[PDB]
Amino acid sequence: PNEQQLLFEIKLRSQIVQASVDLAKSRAQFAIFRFSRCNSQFWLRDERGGFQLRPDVLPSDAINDIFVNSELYAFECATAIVIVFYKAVLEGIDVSAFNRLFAHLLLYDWHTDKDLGIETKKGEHFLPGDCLYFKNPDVDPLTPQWQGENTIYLGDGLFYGHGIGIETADSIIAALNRRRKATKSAYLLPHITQMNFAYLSQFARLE
Repeated sequence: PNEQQLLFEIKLRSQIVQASVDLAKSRAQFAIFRFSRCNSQFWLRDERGGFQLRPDVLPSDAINDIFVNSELYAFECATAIVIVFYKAVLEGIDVSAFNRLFAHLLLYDWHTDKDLGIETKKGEHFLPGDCLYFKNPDVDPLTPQWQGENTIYLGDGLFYGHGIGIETADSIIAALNRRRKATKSAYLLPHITQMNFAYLSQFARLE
């Protein structure tokens, strides 16, 4: 690990937590993909309910708009993860690189993203800014919205979950454990999902 990339990474984690707090206190709503909503000034809803960047707008304006016109947006908690990641990257890298690199951004979930190098690894030593998944294996088939919750760890034992809020792991596991059948409790997957800091560090703003 390079010194510049070591420092870029911890600074970006701070911007991920800030972006989570901003989105948590925004007016953006929870919706499933089937009923997702976005501001048509910037985004086109695609066949699957993802948000497709319009060809005649800047990526930086469109991402920022999710926080400015948050009232106009409704999305899944998996989509919230990618939104917070891009917002944090927007604050940490040169905007001209942002608008070049992410020029035809399509927001669905972290699995469909390409531009950020998002990968999941086995591990329990997560840090603020990491994406953690709480699985609810005995979910109520009535409401499949509660198979689980994608969250961002914020520090201080606090997690951001879109549609839930800023809660401890206990409340998250609790709130899930009723929308169930059951035997098994909702639990924290021993996985860590995170962007590729070293790759992104080459576009850092100079301070």
